[PDB]
Amino acid sequence: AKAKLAGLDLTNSVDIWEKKPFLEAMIIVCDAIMIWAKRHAQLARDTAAATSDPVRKQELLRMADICEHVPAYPARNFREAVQCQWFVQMFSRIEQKASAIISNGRMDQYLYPYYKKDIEEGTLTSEEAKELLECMWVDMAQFIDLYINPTGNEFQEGYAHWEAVTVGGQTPEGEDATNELSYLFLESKREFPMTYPDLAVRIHSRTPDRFLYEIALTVQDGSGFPKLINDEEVVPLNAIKGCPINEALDYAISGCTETRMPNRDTYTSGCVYINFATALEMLMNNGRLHYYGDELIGLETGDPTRFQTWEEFYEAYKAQHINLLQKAFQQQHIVDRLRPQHFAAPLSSVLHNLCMKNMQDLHSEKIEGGVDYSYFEFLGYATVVDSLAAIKKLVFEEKRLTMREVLDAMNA
Amino acid sequence: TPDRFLYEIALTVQDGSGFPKLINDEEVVPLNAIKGCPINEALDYAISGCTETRMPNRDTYTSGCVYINFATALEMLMNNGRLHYYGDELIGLETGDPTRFQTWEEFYEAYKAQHINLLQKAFQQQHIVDRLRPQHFAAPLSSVLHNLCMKNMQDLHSEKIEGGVDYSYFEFLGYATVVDSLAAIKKLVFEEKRLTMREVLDAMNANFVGYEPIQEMLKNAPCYGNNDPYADSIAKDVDRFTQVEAEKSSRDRGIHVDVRYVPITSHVPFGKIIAATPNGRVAGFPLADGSSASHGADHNGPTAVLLSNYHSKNYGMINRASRLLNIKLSPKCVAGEQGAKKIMSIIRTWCDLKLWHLQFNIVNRDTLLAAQKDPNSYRNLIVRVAGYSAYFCDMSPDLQNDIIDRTEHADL
Amino acid sequence: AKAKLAGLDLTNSVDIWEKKPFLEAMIIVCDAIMIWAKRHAQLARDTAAATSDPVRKQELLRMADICEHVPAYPARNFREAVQCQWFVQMFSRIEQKASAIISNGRMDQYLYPYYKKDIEEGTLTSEEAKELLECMWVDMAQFIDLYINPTGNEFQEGYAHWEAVTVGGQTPEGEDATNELSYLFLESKREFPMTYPDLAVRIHSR
Ligand code: NA
Ligand code: NA
Repeated sequence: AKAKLAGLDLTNSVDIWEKKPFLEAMIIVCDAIMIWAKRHAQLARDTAAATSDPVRKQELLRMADICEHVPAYPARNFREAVQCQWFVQMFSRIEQKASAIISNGRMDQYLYPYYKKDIEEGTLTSEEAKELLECMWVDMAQFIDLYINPTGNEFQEGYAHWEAVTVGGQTPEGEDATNELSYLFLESKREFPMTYPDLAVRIHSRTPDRFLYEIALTVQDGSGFPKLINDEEVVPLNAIKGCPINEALDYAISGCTETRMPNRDTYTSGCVYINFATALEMLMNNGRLHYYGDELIGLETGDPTRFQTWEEFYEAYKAQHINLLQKAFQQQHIVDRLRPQHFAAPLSSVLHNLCMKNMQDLHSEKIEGGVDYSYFEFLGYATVVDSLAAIKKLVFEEKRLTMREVLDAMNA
Repeated sequence: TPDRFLYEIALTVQDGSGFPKLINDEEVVPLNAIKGCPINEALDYAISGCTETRMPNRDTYTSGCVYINFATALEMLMNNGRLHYYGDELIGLETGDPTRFQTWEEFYEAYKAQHINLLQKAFQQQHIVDRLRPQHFAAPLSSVLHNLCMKNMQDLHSEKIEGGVDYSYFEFLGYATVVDSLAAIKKLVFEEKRLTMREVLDAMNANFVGYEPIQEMLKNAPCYGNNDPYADSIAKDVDRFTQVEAEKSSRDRGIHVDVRYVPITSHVPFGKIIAATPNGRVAGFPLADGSSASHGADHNGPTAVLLSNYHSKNYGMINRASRLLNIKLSPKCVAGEQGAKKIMSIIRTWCDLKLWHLQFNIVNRDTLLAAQKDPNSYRNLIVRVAGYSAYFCDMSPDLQNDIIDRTEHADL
Repeated sequence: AKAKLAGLDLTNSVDIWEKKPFLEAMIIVCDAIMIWAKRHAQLARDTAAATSDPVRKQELLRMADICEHVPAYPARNFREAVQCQWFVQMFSRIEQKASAIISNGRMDQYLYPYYKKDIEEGTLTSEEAKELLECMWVDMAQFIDLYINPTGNEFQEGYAHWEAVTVGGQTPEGEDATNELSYLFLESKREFPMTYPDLAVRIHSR
């Protein structure tokens, strides 16, 4: 950032305003996380001084040396690499409330070089590596998502959370990426059953049988891990939509089922959730929902018993359905316009190639070179489908019931 | 692909006439879509010519593309930019006396210089072709049948037609010849030092006459098509740095410039001008064609050939098109029900590996030589040669021996 | 042109075709006009040797020195500047048939630095400058616009020609550009009445 700043032309009319403030922000946020970490080193030294148990006292002193080095300097081993990861994901929580709580990336890939070097040099064992990872999970288990907005609380009932940890998949070169760490994460999830972390596994058409077996064993364990995401669906969609194929192959699972390319993704707006069951009811009730009485919420599609053919009834459904879609898209566009006025993410930006190249915060609307993957949520899919199919067969096809009959049964 | 249909395919392969050829949607469709073709049109592709994939209302590029004899890069490295066939004419780069190279690294870099020099001239030649063809060629019938020609009111052989996708090519001939020759020198001259550069040169200059032990030793060095990384990693890097150049040409020309390994019968004349090579091939003999194993070099069964193909590719790039891949099976190995299931299984593996093309040849070596002696008794012998179906008995000796000298895999 | 050519990337897919042939053409056309001028230098020497009159012999010999230097090298004085101009306008006729026959530009502006210097240093007088310009007119008067196509003949009947010579006007900085040469051109037109050159004056509010 300092070198980019030195490279600006601060005699011209524009750089001092368009570019220099962003780079000042980046310089400051680097200082912020490095200050925060150095404060943990002194605290470890002080807690050691006050600790008699001499094994713990030496643990804390190793911790102090660790925190003096990372994340200001490159990690030198697996222990430093994990504490660096930890500082970044915890300062991310300080930065902002990324949906589902900040996700953790392809840990089996980026920690493996540290892990393999340490094992081979005998400074680390697989049991010690599992311990450190499991320490991560127990402290992540103490950070609970506090939703104050009732809508958030009811959309994430029970402290819902998905700090995805990604293992397996392919390399940026398109070969299988399984390594000893990938197996270690799965062993650990069977041996240390708990709701943390959200272990998520990438599958592709050449996932090796031995690894897929290890996955099946984990599934058999019955703890609901790992979740599975399909490269063969994800990678071509994301690449077709503009992500370079090597970065698309290098994706991380994020939140519940999402796919992030950490130096290509640029869209960050929480997206609309559509209750499409309301379109069904409003079709049955002239644009009203019984929960709201006479309030016209949707379209006045008429007395439902007036529909003579399934085609006329399905077109009316589509009218209700598309009316919600149009308002959802309008709602989301406004959200996209307002969020940059309220939200920034300097730490996420300084770690983003495109934010640094363009000298823009990640929550800017348009970042040249980025790909913007946005969403709208379809809720009630099977409910709408089965309802429509029931009316299709019984009312219009087999004429075994009237619309009137069905209405009164539902009304009751 | 449904099992019932794949079985019908296997039964056709068993019939022994060399049909059908196979093209793999799982490689073709995402590449063409990533490159710009709308997914629905890409899924609707037609096979065209030998292995190519056309979208009849989206494709717009029609220029016959350059064919590169990369065995010349190898020989010119062994001969200070000369080819023996042309005497003292300086054709490529003056990379010097090959006995001077101290390290593999130096030798390989000089190979790259020769290889890249040929690419640079091939790309230039093609761009001139692209500029000249519209002045000589039109296709009014093809245009009237083409949505984009009709929308833009431009003939198909126009250079740029808005909305089109331009898939262009350059041909890599002699892939396995180059890879095996480089592997043989790396192993035997530079790593094990079992041979000096001078000795390999003298043997080659003699067409191995009187040097049969050196020839045997070169031939037993690691070869492409055995899933041996010693050689396949060379094949992968060669394909990779070729695509690096192709990405640059694509940017400068505004079209997709993709490496392709579709030989037609070009490996015969290309082989005629190439002296003996360090893999043990004698002077004037056909080059390795497509991405198949060099003649008789594959001794680990057909799956190994597929895996060498997979591991020599660069799936985190996109500047690739077809690879022509032929494997010859002994008819005993594929006879009856069990044999058809084995054909089915090879096809499923090839699909999962995202290989572009596959062609089976099911013929016994005795049948082939018997048909050379007594043609009248084998006039019904249909085989696959250079990619096309032919009556073996109508083929020239050059091509008969091309097919005969391929490995006949027996253990399927 | 050679420098632009050396600055191309002749390893890339396109420059060797899109740009190099143009720069090769420019290199060649520069040789063309230089070769043509040099053959004049030698013609002048040979003519001088065959000429008994001592005065004309010296004239032809100075001509040969002039044609050896210009247009290959920068003009060093008014006489070289005018003969340079003459080579460019005559070689332009060889190049093509520009309508009206090639025009001559702001002669009073680009010749003035040469004219002022030679005047001041005593190598040239205004009468000699006027004689040299008038030599231009009488040889321009022998180059007749030949229209074969009847349409051109009837749209320019009578050997119509407009080889414009511009005097006066404004400088690139928007001040009046009148100088001693501007007046010299108008004097010469009065003193030496003739249908060449097509003398055209720029007028402005000042
Ligand atoms: Na953004
Ligand atoms: Na075209």
